[PDB]
Amino acid sequence: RKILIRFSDYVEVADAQDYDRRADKPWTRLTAADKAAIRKELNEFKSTEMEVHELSRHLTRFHRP
Amino acid sequence: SLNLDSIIGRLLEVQGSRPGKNVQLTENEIRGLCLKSREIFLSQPILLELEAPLKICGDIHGQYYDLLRLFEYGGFPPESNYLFLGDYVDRGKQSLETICLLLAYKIKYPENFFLLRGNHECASINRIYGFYDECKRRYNIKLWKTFTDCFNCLPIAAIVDEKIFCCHGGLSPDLQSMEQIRRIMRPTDVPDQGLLCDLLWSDPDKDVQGWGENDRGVSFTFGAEVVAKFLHKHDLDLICRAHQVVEDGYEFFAKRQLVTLFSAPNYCGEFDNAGAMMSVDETLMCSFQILKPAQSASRENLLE
Ligand SMILES: [Mn+2]
Ligand SMILES: [Mn+2]
Repeated sequence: RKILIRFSDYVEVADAQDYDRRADKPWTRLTAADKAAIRKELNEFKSTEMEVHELSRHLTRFHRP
Repeated sequence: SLNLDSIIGRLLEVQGSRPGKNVQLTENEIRGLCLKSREIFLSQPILLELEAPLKICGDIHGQYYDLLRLFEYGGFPPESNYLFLGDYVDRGKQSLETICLLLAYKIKYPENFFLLRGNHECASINRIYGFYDECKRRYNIKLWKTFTDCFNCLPIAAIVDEKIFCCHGGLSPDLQSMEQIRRIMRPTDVPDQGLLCDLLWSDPDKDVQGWGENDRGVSFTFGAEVVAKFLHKHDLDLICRAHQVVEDGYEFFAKRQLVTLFSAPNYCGEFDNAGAMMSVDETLMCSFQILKPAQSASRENLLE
């Protein structure tokens, strides 16, 4: 089969910004009760507020409470 | 009214400021960016058909300062055309500025600037990996719900010049025809399994023959023979995807039949990776531009 794309043999490199990229990790700070409350919050949001096309309602992702 | 030029100017002006400087958009401005971009997404196909020249970028994860650096190197829109592969928010310091600039550029240059959906552009993931909390800190939960409506309308994949298939994650055992992508209706959530899940979640694995289990707890891995068979069936030359940190910002798989792009250098200050973008010229020559300085993969089921 005939291939159309090709790749350059030389990459350009430049220096990235030098700054502190560390960010908060809130997903490591969830108690069991917090997780239950979030599952409930997501389920209620998706069942009462979030618009989904009829033909895609079978894709909406619910969590076991 | 959306004063789009004012929003863009204010987002770009921090380029000369200390790293991490926030941009003071109003709630109504951000809601306008979400509503107008959503309308544009819905007016364009869910499977984008794009033409080179194009610059293709992988995950950004709220590294706004790095996004500005990437645009400085590649050319600020509309000097170059862009396709981003998803994962704009979460797991970084400035998801809001990042997504706001991307949405503003989509509205300003709707035929020259393109955003695909990543697995972090859905409620169940960005509820917990940082974006909801960032929205709550700076604005309110209702604004997070407005972003969710916009993300639910993003396109899912793109084909560049009938030869490069682009998506965030990867291939799917359910993907037999491109029509199956085109039949997905928006707005939609990302399911826990099936075609749309796999397009946003799957990964290549050199040690897998065929399809395998994915240790993220969702979707699949796929081997080099799956890539080769897919490209042959669809008369494609390359799969271009993102979704994994790679040391050089780009990494080939399956004798250069697949490439992974990752555009957030020094990811979340914990990894020593570069960030890259792939430029495709009008003759379909692909080249890389790099910005060089596990625990990194997101997972499903953290709530369960
Ligand atoms: Mn990512
Ligand atoms: Mn991802």
